[PDB]
Amino acid sequence: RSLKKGPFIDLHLLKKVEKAVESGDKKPLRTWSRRSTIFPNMIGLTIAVHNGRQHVPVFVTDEMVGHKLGEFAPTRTYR
Amino acid sequence: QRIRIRLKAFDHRLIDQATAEIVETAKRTGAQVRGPIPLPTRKERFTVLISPHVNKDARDQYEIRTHLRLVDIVEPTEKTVDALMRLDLAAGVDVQISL
Amino acid sequence: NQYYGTGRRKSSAARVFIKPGNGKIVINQRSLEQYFGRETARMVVRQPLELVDMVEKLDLYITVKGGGISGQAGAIRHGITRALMEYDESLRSELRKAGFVTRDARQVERKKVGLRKARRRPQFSKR
Amino acid sequence: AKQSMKAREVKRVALADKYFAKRAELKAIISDVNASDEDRWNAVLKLQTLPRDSSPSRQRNRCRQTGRPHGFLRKFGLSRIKVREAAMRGEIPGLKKASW
Amino acid sequence: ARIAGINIPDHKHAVIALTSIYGVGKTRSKAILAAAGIAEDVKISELSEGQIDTLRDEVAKFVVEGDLRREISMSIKRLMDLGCYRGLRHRRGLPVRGQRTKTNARTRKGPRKP
Amino acid sequence: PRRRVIGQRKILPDPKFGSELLAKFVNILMVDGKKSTAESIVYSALETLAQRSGKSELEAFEVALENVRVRRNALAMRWIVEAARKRGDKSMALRLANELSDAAENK
RNA sequence: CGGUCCGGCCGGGAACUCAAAGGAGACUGCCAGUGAUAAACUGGAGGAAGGUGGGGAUGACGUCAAGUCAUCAUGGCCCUUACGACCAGGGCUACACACGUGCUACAAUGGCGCAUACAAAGAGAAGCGACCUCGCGAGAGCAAGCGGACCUCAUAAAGUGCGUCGUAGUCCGGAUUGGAGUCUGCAACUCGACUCCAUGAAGUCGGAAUCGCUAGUAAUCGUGGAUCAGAAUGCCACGGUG
Ligand SMILES: [Mg+2]
Ligand SMILES: [Mg+2]
Ligand SMILES: [Mg+2]
Ligand SMILES: [Mg+2]
Ligand SMILES: [Mg+2]
Ligand SMILES: [Mg+2]
Ligand SMILES: [Mg+2]
Repeated sequence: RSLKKGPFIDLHLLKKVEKAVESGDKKPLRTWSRRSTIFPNMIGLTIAVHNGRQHVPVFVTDEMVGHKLGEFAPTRTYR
Repeated sequence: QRIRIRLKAFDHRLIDQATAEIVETAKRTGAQVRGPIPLPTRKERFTVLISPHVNKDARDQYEIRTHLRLVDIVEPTEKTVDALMRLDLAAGVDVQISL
Repeated sequence: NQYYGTGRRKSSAARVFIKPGNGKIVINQRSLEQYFGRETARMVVRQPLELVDMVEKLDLYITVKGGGISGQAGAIRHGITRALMEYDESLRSELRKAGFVTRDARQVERKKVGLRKARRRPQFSKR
Repeated sequence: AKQSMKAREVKRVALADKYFAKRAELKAIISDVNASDEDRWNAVLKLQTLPRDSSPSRQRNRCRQTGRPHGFLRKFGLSRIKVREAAMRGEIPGLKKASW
Repeated sequence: ARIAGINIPDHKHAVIALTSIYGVGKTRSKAILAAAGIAEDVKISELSEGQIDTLRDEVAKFVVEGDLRREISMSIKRLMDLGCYRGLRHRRGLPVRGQRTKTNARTRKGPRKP
Repeated sequence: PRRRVIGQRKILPDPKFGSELLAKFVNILMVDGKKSTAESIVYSALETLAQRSGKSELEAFEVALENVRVRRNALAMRWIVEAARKRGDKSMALRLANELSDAAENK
């Protein structure tokens, strides 16, 4: 979908990656960036992805690299 | 050299009034002009709704006619240039000069 | 001596240049068989030169712009009839009888408001 | 529309010529240059810190007299309703009902 | 004539008969016949066994069999076992890439029943 | 039609044969305004009827026309073309040639 | 007509096509028959056009509690640290169904491949963007011309010529899905367009019912524009065949 010259990631979430790797793993990180591309330096962390009203924690897995964080947060409740 | 005057206006009966005043002045002062040529009129067409609500079928049909006139002057005689450059023309006529 | 006649159609425009003596047809620097892909379009220009006999008797030098297959062919057919009336001036009674000198002025009907086409209305419900 | 909605549109245009007129124009070229900085131009990350409302895609062309966002015309800068009212009273030169 | 693609092609022209293999369309069949040197309008008659096994060598570069069925399937298994949003669309028989689900979703949903 | 009683339009005849009746026959088979492909089928069908199914091409069509009989000629030509499309042969020129062969021998 | 590097391209030519300012021309004007000698109708000539030539604008009094408190007129009161305002994300695009409106189909009047001919009308400066080069391609890079009868979008498509498939769920039809990409834009997960590869649903002409249309119409073929950063099977226009 996106062009190959640079996978997109927000600046506020990229700063949250830097402190989490150095200072060790923490509580699940609340964010709103549903459009960021998962990089390999995030594997192991838990990021709470906002889905419209709440935050769902997503345990990052090795095969999640390349996809979006919005692909792990259902936006509507179905019954 | 050669100077040309591109004339454009919204009215067809008004664009030839300002055109004839230039050509008659040019022939009187001794200039060589190959007449005025009728260029094709670029007419726009506007079709918009008349109602702000339902009954889509009733509409309005507008147009804007922009006629074009070109006068080619062969010789840059100083008597020709000084008269034509500050003529009193109609307000609805836009002039374009190529020196 | 040149003999000229203007014939046109919907969006075509054809000139006709007559010169005395050949069976030559040159359309847009091409031949009659080369330019016309349709066999019907080859024969509709032969229709005005049917009552008046041409075999190898007069040149025709024609060009045409705009239109299509039969739009150009109808433009040539009108242009030849005005050239023969220029050529002889007594042939008119045969040309009025054929019906070829009448300019077909059936232009396209405009696309109307509220309809997808000139007369075709979008589909209608009873109730 | 509402007066608060048109105040948003003036706020977007005032930031558009401010930020994204010349600065984002440079940052788009640096990402586009094939000759130099094929890997580490980093102009995209600097574009992220800029405010969003300078974007030309976010602004909405609306009627200058009423504020209607629907039926805009770039010829007059007005909505389709106000084109009729100026034409019937002779406020727009040359605009009249057509027939063809 | 039996290829590594064990299913037997019909006795017709070459570019049509290679289409019967799962994973070889019309364009890829043009690429095999151009790389081999066989004309596209040649039937299975006079297509000798020295010309069949050189088509086996060209098709050997691509995985086109039930082995291709599992790799399309396990790629979807990567989505469904991960728990992603796109993995949920395949499990419930729903369209994935943005098609509407009000009406006209009859391919994904299956035949209608009130 | 209630008050407006007018005639019917008189189209130009067949350019190849000079036949007024054959010009209305090609317009029935013509779909989407494709005159060039419609007359190509009809000319190819009648040459099958002429060369291998009986000479006098203009008279051979009339014998097939006579058995299935302005409107009487119009309903006759329409029944030939519509029945030719629902056949088992390969092309439209071959199907309409067999229909004129059957209509000449009234079957 | 001279000039050939075969291009109106360059001297030129002002003829013609085209371009648009004005005017002529169709007015039952003329003839014959019918009709109460009337209006009118019928027939014919002339004429490019003949009986309101073709099309548009042009829509009475009234019917629809139709549309506009958002063109305004007549507003009066409520909310007012909120019924207001700012921002992030989501939703307007959901999904067991129903209804109306469209597109592409179910094919040899066709599919595909090669060669190739003919449009009209528009749009273009924070724009249209050629040439050259690269990629199967969507495009990318380089870079003229052009506020435009100059330049660009832009090679119109059906058609034509040959070859092929041979009546079948097919070289029909393209849905859906996977993988790999392009472009727009802070940003294409929810929810963009397009291209490449692969997959090849239903469908073999459609019940009761129901719609459009009396001629350049129907049918069909493509093109352009408005909206628009981008996003048309909708809508507005334009022609081709007929
Ligand atoms: Mg926008
Ligand atoms: Mg295959
Ligand atoms: Mg009511
Ligand atoms: Mg009321
Ligand atoms: Mg207000
Ligand atoms: Mg197909
Ligand atoms: Mg009627």
